[PDB]
Amino acid sequence: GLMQFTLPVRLCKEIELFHFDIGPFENMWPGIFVYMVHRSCGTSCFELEKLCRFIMSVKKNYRRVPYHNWKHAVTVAHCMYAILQNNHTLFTDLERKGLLIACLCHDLDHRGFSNSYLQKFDHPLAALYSTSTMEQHHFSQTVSILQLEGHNIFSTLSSSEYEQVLEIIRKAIIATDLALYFGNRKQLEEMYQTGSLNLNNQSHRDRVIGLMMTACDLCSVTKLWPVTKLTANDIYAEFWAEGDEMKKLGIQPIPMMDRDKKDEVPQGQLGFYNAVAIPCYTTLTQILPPTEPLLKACRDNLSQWEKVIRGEE
Ligand SMILES: O=C1CCN(c2cccc(F)n2)CC1
Ligand SMILES: [Mg+2]
Ligand SMILES: [Zn+2]
Repeated sequence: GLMQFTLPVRLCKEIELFHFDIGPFENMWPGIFVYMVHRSCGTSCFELEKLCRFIMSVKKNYRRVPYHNWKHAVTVAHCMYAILQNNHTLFTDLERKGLLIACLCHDLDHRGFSNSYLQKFDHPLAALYSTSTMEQHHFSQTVSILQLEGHNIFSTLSSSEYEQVLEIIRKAIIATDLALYFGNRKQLEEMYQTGSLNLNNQSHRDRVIGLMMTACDLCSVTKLWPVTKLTANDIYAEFWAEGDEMKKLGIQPIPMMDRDKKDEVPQGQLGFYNAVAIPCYTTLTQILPPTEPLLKACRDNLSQWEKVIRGEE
């Protein structure tokens, strides 16, 4: 019980900042995650032996894809850590427990392909799960790992608390389906403005947790520019592979996924920042004022992409 994780001084300090990059040393990522659980939840939230076995089984079930990989999982969990630590009193003990685990698990067994590609391929997962195809799969994989012998990190929870945390995790992972983000944020925008937003209303909390999940999932756009720019390469490496596989099915891919149209990427990023990222962090900042640094960092990166177009880099 008296065993803390301690990070080197630079990491101890920078891990608290929204724009923290977890670095290229894969062997430090489990420790970084446990550190965040301990400060965010408590040294008592999970049996360390069970947590460590859970983390390593989750790691093993992420694939060697350019972007939707183990580093993404830990990166998304860290953004959630930063949101939770800057909003100390707004979240229940169960929520803090559930949401870091949800973020670590949210892309389990990702193959580097969109729901659209699974559907056009006629992948079996598309038959099993007609909407949020990969996200239902990710939740399924999370449940499977929790049910491995010695992997049930929620064992000390009562039966009702166990049902509540699995429900928090299921909704959180489904919410990472970007197709669902647009309507979720629209409803949150309406509720904030008409003043009807009520954090004691479970359906309202669900919506707010959904937006937090989108914010954490997209957090590549809230890093310092050199991290954002280098991460963009990894995201486009997957999209360009999917575009190649679309062409193999005899379907012209959307320009975003066509490696023949690399020139259009800067303009595609503006659309994304304007249509998705900025609105996401804006609505999040309205509901949770201390998440403003995410919106400010996102705005800084929008300005960097505008400079790429203007040939200034
Ligand atoms: O339109 C799109 C632009 C590229 N996309 C993302 C998604 C997260 C982060 C980031 F830099 N880009 C997804 C689709
Ligand atoms: Mg996903
Ligand atoms: Zn993700």
